[PDB]
Amino acid sequence: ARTTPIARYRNIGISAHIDAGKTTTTERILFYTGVATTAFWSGMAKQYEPHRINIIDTPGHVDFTIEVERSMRVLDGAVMVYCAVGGVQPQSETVWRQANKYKVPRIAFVNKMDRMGANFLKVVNQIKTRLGANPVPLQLAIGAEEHFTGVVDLVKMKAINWNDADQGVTFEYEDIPADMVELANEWHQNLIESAAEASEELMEKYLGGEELTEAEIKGALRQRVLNNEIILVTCGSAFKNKGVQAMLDAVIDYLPSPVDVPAINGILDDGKDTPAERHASDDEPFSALAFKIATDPFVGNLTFFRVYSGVVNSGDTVLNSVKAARERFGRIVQMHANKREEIKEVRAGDIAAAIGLKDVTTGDTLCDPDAPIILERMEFPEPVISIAVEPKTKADQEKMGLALGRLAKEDPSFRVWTDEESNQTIIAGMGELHLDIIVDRMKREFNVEANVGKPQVAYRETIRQKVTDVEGKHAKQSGGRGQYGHVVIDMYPLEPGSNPKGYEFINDIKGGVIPGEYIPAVDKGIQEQLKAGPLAGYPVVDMGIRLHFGSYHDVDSSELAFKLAASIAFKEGFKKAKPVLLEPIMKVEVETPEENTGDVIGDLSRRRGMLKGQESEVTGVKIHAEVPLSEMFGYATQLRSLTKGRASYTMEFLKYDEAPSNVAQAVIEARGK
Amino acid sequence: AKKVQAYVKLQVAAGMANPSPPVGPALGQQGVNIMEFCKAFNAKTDSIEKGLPIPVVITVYADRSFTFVTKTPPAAVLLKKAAGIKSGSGKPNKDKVGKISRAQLQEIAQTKAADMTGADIEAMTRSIEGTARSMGLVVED
Amino acid sequence: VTSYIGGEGHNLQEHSVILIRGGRVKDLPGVRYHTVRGALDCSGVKDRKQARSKYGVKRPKA
Ligand SMILES: CC(=O)O[C@H]1C[C@@]2(C)[C@@H](C[C@@H](O)[C@H]3[C@@]4(C)CC[C@@H](O)[C@@H](C)[C@@H]4CC[C@@]32C)/C1=C(\CCC=C(C)C)C(=O)O
Ligand SMILES: Nc1nc2c(ncn2[C@@H]2O[C@H](COP(=O)(O)OP(=O)(O)O)[C@@H](O)[C@H]2O)c(=O)[nH]1
Repeated sequence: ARTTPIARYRNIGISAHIDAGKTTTTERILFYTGVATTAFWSGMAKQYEPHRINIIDTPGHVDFTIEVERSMRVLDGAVMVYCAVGGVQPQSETVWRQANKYKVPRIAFVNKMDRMGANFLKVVNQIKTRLGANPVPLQLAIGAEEHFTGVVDLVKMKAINWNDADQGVTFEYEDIPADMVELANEWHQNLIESAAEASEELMEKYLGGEELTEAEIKGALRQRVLNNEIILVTCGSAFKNKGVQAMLDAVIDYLPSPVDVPAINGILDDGKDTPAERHASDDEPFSALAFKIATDPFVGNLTFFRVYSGVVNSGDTVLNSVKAARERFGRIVQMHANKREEIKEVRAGDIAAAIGLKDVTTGDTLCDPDAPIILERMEFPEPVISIAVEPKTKADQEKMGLALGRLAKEDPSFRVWTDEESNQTIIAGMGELHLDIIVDRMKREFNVEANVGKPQVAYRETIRQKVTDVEGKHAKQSGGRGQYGHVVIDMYPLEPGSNPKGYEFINDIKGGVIPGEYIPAVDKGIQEQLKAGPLAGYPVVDMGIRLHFGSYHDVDSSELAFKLAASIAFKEGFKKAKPVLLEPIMKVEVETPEENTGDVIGDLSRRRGMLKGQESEVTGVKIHAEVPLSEMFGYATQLRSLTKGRASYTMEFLKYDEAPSNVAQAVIEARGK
Repeated sequence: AKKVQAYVKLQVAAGMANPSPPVGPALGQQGVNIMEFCKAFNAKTDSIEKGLPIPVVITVYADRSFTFVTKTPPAAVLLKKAAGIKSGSGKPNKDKVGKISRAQLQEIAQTKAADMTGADIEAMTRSIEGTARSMGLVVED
Repeated sequence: VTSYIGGEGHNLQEHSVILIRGGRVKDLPGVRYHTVRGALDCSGVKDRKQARSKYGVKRPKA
């Protein structure tokens, strides 16, 4: 029974730079349609059969662009929202590159045409010049700012005027304003020329002076959008309510259905990585991608999944091929217009959520157990900022682990580990505003009382002076039998990192002054003292010890007596050897626009960052600097402030250098206190 | 050539490749390609001997094309070439680095009068006398 | 109570829902309960093909 063709499905993302107006445009959509959300659209003139629009509203911030990446990958088409005043933003370029990576056929909506400085054609030219795109206006704005009244449809060559009294639910077709007729004819010719380029037949008609029909123009522009050759540009502004309705008609006319998109690539679970495809059909084996996990207070884990092939029912044991885990599907609903119609028939093209999946993560493939496939995996970027989180109480201690676990499950770009040296819980994320939201959820949804600090710098200990002839004599001949042990050691610094063990032991015992059986106990006594340095109780590194002189007693000498002597000798020698506190240094790489370059280093200089050099790149300059871990905290948001949000840094542990005398001494004193 | 707004005289070498990292300086608050440079210098490299950094300029025209201003390995690095002792700068007056004859520069001043442009071959000799003592040299026949 | 960790190397991170079983080790006074290395936070332990039921390892590949 032919019900609603999958060719009527529009799986679309609304994507924009932070602060551009995209969910208000979506709220306008829901109002006009009748209502991840499903909506139904029949056209602003009711000229279309009912189309199913599944909308994913993607975050504007770059701290949550990981969600945008997941969405773009799982979606068919996109609506790119631009501010008429601000135009193409640095963050728009990031989202634009992500949509290019996934080849998402997309259109453009120039919103905020009611604000001061609104300029449609300026934004069209910025899409061309900054994004390297081919923008083709479908519409022209009638007026600007407070004088924005409507739009010209360049396909129909008519003005669209929306009724302000019904919030734009009704519209009239008018003749083009007399001051715009010349400009409308110019852009109409540019639109027809852009349509004619879609095929040799349409190019011949156009060059022959034959007028293209509205159906040929629409079909030709659709083909090129699907090929990602052009971007169709629409305009309009809500509040007075304009554009959205005609942008929704452009979604029907020009954006892909699930059958217009290439088959999804995957790998067979045969151990040979055999390539396979899944076509957008109900008659194919079931395959779906889990793309979002949300924690719900009432139903537990919601796993959002997009079906690409086949059909599944609410309550169907499928196979999580990625995690090799048979997962019985839970309760599955669907946002049928306003209601949440529980669907027991998730067909190809549909987006739904399952309740109570246990071993499913974002990026997992859910498939038919009799036809295993792994759909292509999501690569998750490495976290760029880390902070220490400490529980206030012991109740908060266990609760913290639980809360952070849930947050790491729903958001892969969020990492949590315990630092083995500090025993602090370290949390890491895709920016500090990202970490701020994570902390807020932890101390609200889960209400876990925690302090936010900085990852403790891994302080080390070493000497800066050879000391010779250091006597250690454990002579405890008391309490029954005596315990005699006597060693003489030299202590000397090693070059930093010259020994992968951080420690050298030289046995230079001559004359059997110490029996060879006790020499391992002396070394073990030193190695235990290396774990807790005599200066501040940090591990001692980059040190050599030569045992060359010693003495035993035939009855009273013990293995651990010589280990006690070794510790005495070590503690006395270490204090004489001018002990110092060490530091880690981090190799930092910053990518920035050439005009923002200066600011980056100004701050890095205050952060004790020894700028090694620079590699002027295409974006601008790739500056390299040696910056202490202590000064590499809170840099994500600071960089975002200096560079207006167009810079990305990386950092790696470089080497164990010497902390500046001031820094080292200050910490030594604080630790002693 | 063009205005001094697309002016950085640079290029210590050609085989070290990229003139953007430390090796090649500048490339800051200016904006231009980097591999689009040494290819015209690749038809130009094999006349210059290495160890002799030649000053050329990234002169960018108004239509995105840029080539260089061929000069000549100059005063400074030829006294690290024709004498045989490198930079060592700072000590003209402390200890003896090297004395250079009168005619040892005049034979390469004809090469250096295509590098230095005040007037003449003889007239540029007393500025080969310049940076030599800043490198630390002394000069007498 | 104080529990005991079986196997020879765990997968622990100090906040981990682990399961408890009876049994006194006779060697640590005050440790009276074993853990299960096959249940809920301790997977099939490393490098073992015999008595797989204890320490929870599944049967090997072939
Ligand atoms: C608008 C949109 O679609 O994004 C929204 C949606 C958003 C990403 C929200 C920030 C944050 O709560 C998000 C988390 C991680 C919060 C914790 C979990 O419940 C996740 C399952 C959830 C996903 C979506 C959500 C609810 C957004 C914002 C807020 C807008 C303000 C800024 C900083 C510009 C965002 O963009 O950062
Ligand atoms: N006047 C006017 N205001 C708008 C328009 N679109 C959005 N806004 C306002 O701008 C704010 C941002 O909208 P939102 O959709 O949250 O932006 P997003 O962050 O891009 O999703 C909202 O509070 C809206 O009231 C518009 O077309 N006209």
